[PDB]
Amino acid sequence: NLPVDITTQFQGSTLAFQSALGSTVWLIVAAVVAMYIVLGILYESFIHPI
Amino acid sequence: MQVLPPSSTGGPSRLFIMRPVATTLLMVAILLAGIIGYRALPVSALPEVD
Repeated sequence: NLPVDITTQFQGSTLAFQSALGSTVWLIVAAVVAMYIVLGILYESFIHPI
Repeated sequence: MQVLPPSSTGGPSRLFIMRPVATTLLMVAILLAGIIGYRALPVSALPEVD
């Protein structure tokens, strides 16, 4: 039952891990798209890069 | 490259008709880059002319 004027703020591992989670999905998606594009360039085929 | 006789009827763009997957993936990458740019590049009201 703290006074309504008491708030909280955190720093460190939580922020780093949240930033890592935000970056990971986009990094993986962009990377996989890049490999698909370059492998399709190298083989001139649809399912070979897959 | 001046006006030479066409190289096996392909002109200066002969190799371009020999790359189906390369072209398709190139324009897919171009469209994706344009979308992420319009969502990421900086749209201002006026040019930086101060």
